[PDB]
Amino acid sequence: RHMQEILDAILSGDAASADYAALALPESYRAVTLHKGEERMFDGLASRDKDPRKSLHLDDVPLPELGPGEALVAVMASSVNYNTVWSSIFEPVSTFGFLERYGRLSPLTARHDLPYHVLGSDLAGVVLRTGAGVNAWKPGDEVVAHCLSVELESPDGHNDTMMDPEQRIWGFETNFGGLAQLALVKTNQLLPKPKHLTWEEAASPGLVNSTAYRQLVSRNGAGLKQGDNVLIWGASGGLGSYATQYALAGGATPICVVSSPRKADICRAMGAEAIIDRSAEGYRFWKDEHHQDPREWKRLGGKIREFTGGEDVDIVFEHPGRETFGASVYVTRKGGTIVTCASTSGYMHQYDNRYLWMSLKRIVGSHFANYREAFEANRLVAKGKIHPTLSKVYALEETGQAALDVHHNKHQGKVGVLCLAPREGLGVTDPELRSKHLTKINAFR
Amino acid sequence: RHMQEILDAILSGDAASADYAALALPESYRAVTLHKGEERMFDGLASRDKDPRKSLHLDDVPLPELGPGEALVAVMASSVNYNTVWSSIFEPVSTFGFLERYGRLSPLTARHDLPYHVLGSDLAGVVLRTGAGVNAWKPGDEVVAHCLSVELESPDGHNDTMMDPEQRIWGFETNFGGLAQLALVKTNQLLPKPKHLTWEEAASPGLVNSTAYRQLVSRNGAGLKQGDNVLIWGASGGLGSYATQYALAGGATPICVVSSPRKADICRAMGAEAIIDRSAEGYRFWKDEHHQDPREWKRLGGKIREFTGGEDVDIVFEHPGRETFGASVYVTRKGGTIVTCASTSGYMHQYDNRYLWMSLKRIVGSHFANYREAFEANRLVAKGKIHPTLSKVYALEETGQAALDVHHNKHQGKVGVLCLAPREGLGVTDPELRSKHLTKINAFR
Amino acid sequence: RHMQEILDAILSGDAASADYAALALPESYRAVTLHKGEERMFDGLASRDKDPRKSLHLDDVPLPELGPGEALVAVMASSVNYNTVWSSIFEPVSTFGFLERYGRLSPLTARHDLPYHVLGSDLAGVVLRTGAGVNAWKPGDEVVAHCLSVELESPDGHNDTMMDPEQRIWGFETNFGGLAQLALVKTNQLLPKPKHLTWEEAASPGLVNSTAYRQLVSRNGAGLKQGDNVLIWGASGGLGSYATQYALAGGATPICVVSSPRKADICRAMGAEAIIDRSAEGYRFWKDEHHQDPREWKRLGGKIREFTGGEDVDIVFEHPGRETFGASVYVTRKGGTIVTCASTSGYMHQYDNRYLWMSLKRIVGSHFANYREAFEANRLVAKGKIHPTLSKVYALEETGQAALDVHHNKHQGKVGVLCLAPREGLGVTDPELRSKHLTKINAFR
Amino acid sequence: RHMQEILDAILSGDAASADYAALALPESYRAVTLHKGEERMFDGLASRDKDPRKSLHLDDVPLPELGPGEALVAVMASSVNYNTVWSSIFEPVSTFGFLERYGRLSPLTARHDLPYHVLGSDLAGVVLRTGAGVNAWKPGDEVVAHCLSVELESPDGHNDTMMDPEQRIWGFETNFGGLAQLALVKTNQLLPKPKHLTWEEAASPGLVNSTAYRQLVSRNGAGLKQGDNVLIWGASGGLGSYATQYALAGGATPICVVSSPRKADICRAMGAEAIIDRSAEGYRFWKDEHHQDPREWKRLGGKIREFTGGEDVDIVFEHPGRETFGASVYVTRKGGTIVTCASTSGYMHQYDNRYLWMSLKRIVGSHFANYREAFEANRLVAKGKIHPTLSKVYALEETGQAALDVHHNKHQGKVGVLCLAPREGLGVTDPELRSKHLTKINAFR
Ligand SMILES: NC(=O)C1=CN([C@@H]2O[C@@H](COP(=O)(O)OP(=O)(O)OC[C@H]3O[C@@H](n4cnc5c(N)ncnc54)[C@H](OP(=O)(O)O)[C@@H]3O)[C@H](O)[C@@H]2O)C=CC1
Ligand SMILES: NC(=O)C1=CN([C@@H]2O[C@@H](COP(=O)(O)OP(=O)(O)OC[C@H]3O[C@@H](n4cnc5c(N)ncnc54)[C@H](OP(=O)(O)O)[C@@H]3O)[C@H](O)[C@@H]2O)C=CC1
Ligand SMILES: NC(=O)C1=CN([C@@H]2O[C@@H](COP(=O)(O)OP(=O)(O)OC[C@H]3O[C@@H](n4cnc5c(N)ncnc54)[C@H](OP(=O)(O)O)[C@@H]3O)[C@H](O)[C@@H]2O)C=CC1
Ligand SMILES: NC(=O)C1=CN([C@@H]2O[C@@H](COP(=O)(O)OP(=O)(O)OC[C@H]3O[C@@H](n4cnc5c(N)ncnc54)[C@H](OP(=O)(O)O)[C@@H]3O)[C@H](O)[C@@H]2O)C=CC1
Repeated sequence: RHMQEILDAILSGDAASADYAALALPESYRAVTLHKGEERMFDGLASRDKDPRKSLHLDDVPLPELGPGEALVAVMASSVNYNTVWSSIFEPVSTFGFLERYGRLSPLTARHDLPYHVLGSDLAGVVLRTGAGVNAWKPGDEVVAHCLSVELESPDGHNDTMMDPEQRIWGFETNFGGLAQLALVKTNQLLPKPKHLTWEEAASPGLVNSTAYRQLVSRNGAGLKQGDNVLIWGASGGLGSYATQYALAGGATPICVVSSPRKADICRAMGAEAIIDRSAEGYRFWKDEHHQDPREWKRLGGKIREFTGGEDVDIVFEHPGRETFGASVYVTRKGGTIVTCASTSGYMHQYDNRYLWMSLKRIVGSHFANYREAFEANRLVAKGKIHPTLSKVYALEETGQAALDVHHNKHQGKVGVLCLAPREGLGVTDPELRSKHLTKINAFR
Repeated sequence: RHMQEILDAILSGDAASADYAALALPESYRAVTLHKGEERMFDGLASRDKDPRKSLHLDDVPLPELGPGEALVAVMASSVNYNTVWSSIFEPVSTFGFLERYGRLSPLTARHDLPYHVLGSDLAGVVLRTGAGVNAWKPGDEVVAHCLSVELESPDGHNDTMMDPEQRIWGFETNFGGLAQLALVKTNQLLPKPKHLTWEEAASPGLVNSTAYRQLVSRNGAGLKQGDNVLIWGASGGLGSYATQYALAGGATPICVVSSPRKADICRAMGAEAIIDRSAEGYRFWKDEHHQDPREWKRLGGKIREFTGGEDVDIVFEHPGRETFGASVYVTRKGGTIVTCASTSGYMHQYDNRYLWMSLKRIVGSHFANYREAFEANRLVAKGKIHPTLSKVYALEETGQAALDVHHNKHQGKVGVLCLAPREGLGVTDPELRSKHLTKINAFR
Repeated sequence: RHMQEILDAILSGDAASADYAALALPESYRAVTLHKGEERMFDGLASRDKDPRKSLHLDDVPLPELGPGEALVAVMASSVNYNTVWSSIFEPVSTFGFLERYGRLSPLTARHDLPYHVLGSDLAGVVLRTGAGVNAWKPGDEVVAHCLSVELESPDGHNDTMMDPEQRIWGFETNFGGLAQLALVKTNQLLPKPKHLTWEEAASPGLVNSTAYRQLVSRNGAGLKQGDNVLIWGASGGLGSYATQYALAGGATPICVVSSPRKADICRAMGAEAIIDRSAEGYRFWKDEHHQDPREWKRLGGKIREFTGGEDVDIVFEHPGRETFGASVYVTRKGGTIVTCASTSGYMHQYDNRYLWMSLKRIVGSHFANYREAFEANRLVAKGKIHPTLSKVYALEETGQAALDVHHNKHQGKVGVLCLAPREGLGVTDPELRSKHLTKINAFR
Repeated sequence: RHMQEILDAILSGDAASADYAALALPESYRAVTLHKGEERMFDGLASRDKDPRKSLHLDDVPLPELGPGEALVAVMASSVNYNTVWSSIFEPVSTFGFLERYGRLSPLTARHDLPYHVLGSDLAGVVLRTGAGVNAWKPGDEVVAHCLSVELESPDGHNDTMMDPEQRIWGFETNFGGLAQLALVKTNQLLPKPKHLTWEEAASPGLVNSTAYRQLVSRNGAGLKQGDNVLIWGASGGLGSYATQYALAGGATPICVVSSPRKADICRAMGAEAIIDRSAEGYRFWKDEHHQDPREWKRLGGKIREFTGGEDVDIVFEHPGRETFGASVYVTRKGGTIVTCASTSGYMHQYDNRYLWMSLKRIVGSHFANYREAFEANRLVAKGKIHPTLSKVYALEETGQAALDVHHNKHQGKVGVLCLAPREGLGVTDPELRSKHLTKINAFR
């Protein structure tokens, strides 16, 4: 096959850029999709009964016609994140309503409104053909993908593309995701693949890594500096693990909170010492449904002061929202910043404002990451200061159980999946760098 | 009485520094105070029936001993602030708690832990005597005073004195307040008296104006900018009256929220066009005790777009708190700031975090201002760009009446208090500069 | 003649979008042109004997093809910026330098290097057709176009598009600039055309006014706040005419620097009072080619303190470069900001670093404005807050004389140029708003 | 002797705060002092020839009266700075000249108006007596000192105490410095002693460490973040050594410039990989006394890139000044920061402003450090993330010889001076944390 010929080119390790420019398009590429008719076959099932292995079809799909500022990507590996499972489960709504309302933009965007939806918001691969006006990416380049597609027509997002109102998540709100052998992205979603990682490790950190980078490291978020103390609220989790790594490498002290010594172990494995087991310590910040227990804030406060010897956290890395958020405002040191990018336990937060104004704290909402923030996060991955958190890797044919595993926190870390890659372990090109931190790269395994 | 010999020296106009330095110190002075035999007199009862007239006393108290870095000041006039209302009704907790808890600590701070507490967080007057090490001021100096008391012994407040862990509010978290004939003040709260205002006018702005300056104008606050749209709650009130002015003088367009049509015309007198009488529109942002009404939020946003031309506010000047805060978060422009220095209607804020993280908004805590911001605020008053909003003056014997006027929303500007000044109209040493801005000066009548 | 149809359809007052969409395009258009033939045929003599009239050509150049994300705009009027001065003057190097070898990249960047260069970096006109991918802008939309041009596939520009390494400047560092009949722009350069202004008025602020806004008003620049003092060099000129408006409207104090009592009195007209004439005081900041005299800085510092009653300027709006920059750093208040967007008198700046590091000042380089800043500056104009500063108006044929008058300082604010607009005075569709500020709108003529 | 009991108290351990309070103060203490009658012995002679061994007296001296907000310190160890070297030298001005009229200030200040000047601006010792009002420190606390004295009577330094006009460096512009066995300092000069260092090591970080901290790390300085690239000039020197450690502890990449292989290796022992021998590469940034050689700027930029792999530096840690500044401004990344602190080779800076405004770079001036920056800089030392750069220790008797060594660059790191301490190596109360950093602590061996 032609599909075969390209894989051999990637695997050769000697295919020049022009070699790639010479490989022919296959008319089809297998894909993990959803079919527009199977929407309601799932309405009325709980936290687990709606199931992803049923609505996930492995289709042979026609190749999209590319246009300006876009790249066809041969996908070695991708992943299954939260939006992937949710779409596979048609939560919250049906992603075909995204594809159709996003089809009202232009004829090129109409390409996305199709009977099927190719899922996938991550990507590690080789670019094959680039569209009109592309200059920055030659065929043959090893890439990962930032999953924020911005159109950038309104002026809003020209001092921060995260402000741009037409922001879409590639593979979730547009089509041609990465859970597939071929893919189409905007070249301003492409990032240089780190040479010391596997294909599967390379596309693992993804949105969750850049999201924590902007929230913790960038000046749009809390502007971590060396010496800061930072409370991190789900440290072994996706967001928290990378947020832990950034604290350590930025020169700061993570304080990691967890709900099992299994989770506590992964933070030690990453470099953390100061770890709180919120379940071991019996924290009940809400005495009921409507009222909080301010002594439960104070109890965590003093527990924090144990690992630090008196100081409070300059920064709280928030995301559980409703349950944690009262305490996280309380515990923050005077003039400190609470930064939020999610509200998993409930989006209606309640806090004691006295603690905000009298102590001059600030809550700063954060969301995803712009391309420059996504770049610098991927950069820190590429330089060896931040590490992928892969745990299980699947094969393309079994993306269902890939997404039922994530559907029930079956793993502690990320779930990658080989696409064109025949087996795991390929991709490296800087084995030295890889051997310097092998110890931590596969910590979540 | 040595006190009348002090007042007569002010009223002369030619008493120089050597004359105040020679004048004899009284042994007692008249002061409004709370007693620690009355500290729970109001307990178990509706916050509203809690009458300030039943808790405030006219007393004679002995002169305090002056420590290093302090000015003893003969107070011509002071003002009623909302923090005096709260002292007067022992909410949210009595002020004798932190009088004791900063009292017998260092011996010097032990001078404040008295059975009585004189209030008054503004003053305008003449320096009587200075403690050791004072160089910037001398007896006879004409002075107004802000209410920040910082020890500045900690490292923490040396990049912004507000972060001093021991920053107090003078006359509220400390004794020897300015609702009184003499006040005991750190020299680093002193600022020169605006020579065109009267005694009671000049004592009007210092607390509230400074706060609104840090909150709105400062880079430590919302860092407003010309052309911003700014939602200003309680826009005729204390903070509102200077906040509106800062939005106006800054080239911003305010949307002034008021509770009354007559008070909707002081804003137009002030220069504002965008006025929302919240009692007229009848917002019920809270459905019950525990549930807000997001459609009342949206109705508020609709009325703002009415004025701005479909634009959401860059900045919301918050201070109503609980009742208002949900709405405040909703209508704020994407990337906008919710800057809060208070919680009048309740400090247990609740809000939809989804509008904050996903729209990249910020809730910035504010609290008074550092000496630099107070200097800058008063400097603006002195230049005739910002103007006092004095509406009524009471006498030191009727201070408890005034506190009631503002406890209930009875009066909505700034209500003054004569201390040693026996009439109004005393104080102007710059008649011509006062002749230019008289109409705005007398705008709050 | 096709060009007539367009101008006729524009000149009417009911031309629908489908009117402009059906209209036929001319095979060519009149345009002001530097010739790469005359590259070094004026190389050797001083650039003043290089009168701009000799190098600028009026050529009937053909239409380039309308590329994606681009718009073909019929241009009623442009303006002269002195980035056209040393376009014509060919200094420090010819514009064809960073034009010619930018083709081997993408073929669509190659259209820009011809043997000719259409200059001009302002525009008021009407869009003809839109490139691929463009939804926001429709034929018949009346638009101004600021001159920021960014490809934005590099990630560096995604926190602010002006950190794009491919940020060029249309008409100065690209082809097909505003001094023509039609213009080829990126649609992300298009802004609402203020509807109360004429074609020529609406075209004048674009460049200088965005630069000034970003340089002085945005946090990316000086960050003006109310009460600042602001030394504005060239307050009369194209940059200064907006800076002065920003100082006054943001509530700060401008100290205006001019070289003619005529330009003083128009500054006084705009509302300023603290005015200095660098002809009259006779400032020699340089004793010779290589040395300065702090006696003269001090004397400049002296005069400034006359106006402000003892206060040094927080902000210096710099741009004359080497002759003033040394004086500008000395004069600025401690903790203050010298912000700089060019170097008219020469780019090798010389300053005494003691005044910088010991006084905590900062020098901030500014360049143009990202789209958001361009939209905020144009929004203020449109809102009637900032006014255009048109001086003279020329027809396109006499652009060389326009550039010569500015290149000699024989001018005041902005020199306009008619392109398609047969006569001055056309374009106004809000005479109500127009007739409210006409005295300040025509202040400069 | 009274002094031996104090020493004995300290060397014992044991001595509780009570016993330190009970111990008897000496009538006098031994000290190094300048004599008011000697300001002119080194008149007309080369600075190299001027000899502190003749100027520096070893006098027994009465201790001053203990003022408010002041602490009496038994200094175990001190250091010698360039500020100290110039004092011994009577350069630039006579340091007695400053005492005589800062004495003329308050009667408190007047205590420094002596015919002798105890020099010494770094401190390692034990608090003996507190003055009035002190709450943070008690008799027996182990302290180092920040050498900045601020009055703070002015509001200018209440947003950052470096803006306080009446600011002095203790032991240079105040008397009772730390080259003595007792020293008198304000309480807000005091920092806790890193428990793992010896007395002379804990006195070596001092002003150069905190200056580097504020210039690089603080948001008053460059605000470095992890992943940043930083050109550090003189990276083996005082500023540069600490600047290098700050780049490495915060997860950035220092690019160290040095002028010999023997210093290049010191940088490697500190942790630096990228190092540039200035004099090996032979950079002649100045063709002569007036013109620069920009292709030497370019060659510096080329070598930096070879280290970063293509990336220009986000931050240049400047301080050499005229010789280096053109290159510093040239090679910094688009949108990055030159942070300058001093100008050793010359304060008359010259640079091409084209690269400043067009690439949106900023020159930020920084001076010393406020107390919060000094606390945080000291604290990172205590964390064991920053280490002191001591290379040689003298006894108090040899302070004159020590002063010549630094005056003749006889050493690379800092020259400690034992004061009360008998031998080297005393003072470590945390041997385990010392063990884990030992080779880095002694890396200036
Ligand atoms: N990644 C991104 O870019 C963005 C993600 N989001 C949100 O991310 C998802 C949230 O999961 P994500 O962080 O990405 O990865 P995870 O699936 O690993 O998140 C699980 C973590 O959340 C913590 N947690 C959950 N509930 C609580 C609680 N009641 N109290 C304390 N901690 C709690 C848990 O910590 P513990 O071990 O202590 O139980 C757990 O480790 C949302 O679906 C949404 O997408 C939002 C914006 C951006
Ligand atoms: N943190 C700090 O440093 C400082 C904080 N403050 C705070 O400001 C106080 C506000 O009062 P102040 O500015 O002194 O002068 P006022 O009391 O006169 O103004 C408060 C205004 O807020 C409006 N308001 C009251 N209740 C509500 C409500 N439930 N919803 C919406 N708006 C309401 C009212 O105006 P209307 O009814 O007409 O709309 C009232 O005028 C806060 O309580 C707090 O004390 C003040 C100074 C400093
Ligand atoms: N970085 C960028 O992207 C942009 C920069 N610019 C700026 O344009 C120039 C400002 O001029 P512009 O607004 O375009 O129109 P002008 O060139 O006409 O205005 C320049 C003003 O600078 C005044 N000036 C003051 N001192 C000197 C001096 N020592 N030597 C020469 N002129 C002096 C001039 O006369 P007078 O004394 O009467 O005031 C003149 O009015 C700046 O140099 C800069 O290029 C403009 C747009 C964009
Ligand atoms: N009156 C004066 O002379 C002035 C002195 N200064 C000083 O600046 C600060 C320097 O601090 P500090 O680090 O402790 O001094 P150090 O003695 O510890 O070393 C400073 C480093 O500066 C480097 N350096 C010296 N000259 C040059 C040059 N021409 N180009 C590049 N690098 C150079 C050298 O590094 P290497 O040789 O290895 O490359 C030298 O080691 C001082 O605090 C002081 O204020 C500042 C302004 C004026």
